Amino acid sequence: MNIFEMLRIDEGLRLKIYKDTEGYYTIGIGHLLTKSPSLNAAKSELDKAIGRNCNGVITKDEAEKLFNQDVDAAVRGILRNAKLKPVYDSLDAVRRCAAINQVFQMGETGVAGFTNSLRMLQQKRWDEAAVNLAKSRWYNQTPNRAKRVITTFRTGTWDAYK
Ligand SMILES: Oc1cccc(Cl)c1
Ligand SMILES: [Cl-]
Ligand SMILES: [Cl-]
Repeated sequence: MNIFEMLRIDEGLRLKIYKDTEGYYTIGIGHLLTKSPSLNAAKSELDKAIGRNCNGVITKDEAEKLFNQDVDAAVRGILRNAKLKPVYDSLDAVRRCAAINQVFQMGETGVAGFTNSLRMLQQKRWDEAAVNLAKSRWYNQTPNRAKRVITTFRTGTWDAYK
């Protein structure tokens, strides 16, 4: 198991513009296109991102390409954050995959409000962090996925992904 397989499991793969759990235009492997409600805005964004007139549809390779760049950006976004980096570097390899997944899902922004949980994770108080992490809009909005990530951080193993 690795980050790609793990997020591929959590985000699915769609080759046509779709709305995500929050109602926003997205495509491929969880790639957010825009928060605007204008489908035309979304198609534009898509064309800009792919480099061609897509008409709301992309290829698997196109989707995989967007994904790579997105994982990359996420990690990099972590390492660039001063509040984040130190937490991330204190963790082992599995748990680091769980940090990337949350950031990929919510942005470095969404994640900045987890301060308390971040501290517990840095302190390696797993069970405590897991409880703190559940007390959030994120777990209440996408519980099944939040569960798998939380278990991941709690255990340091890939069991929730089987
Ligand atoms: O979202 C998270 C959670 C833990 C560590 C980092 Cl770096 C990010
Ligand atoms: Cl792009
Ligand atoms: Cl879910």
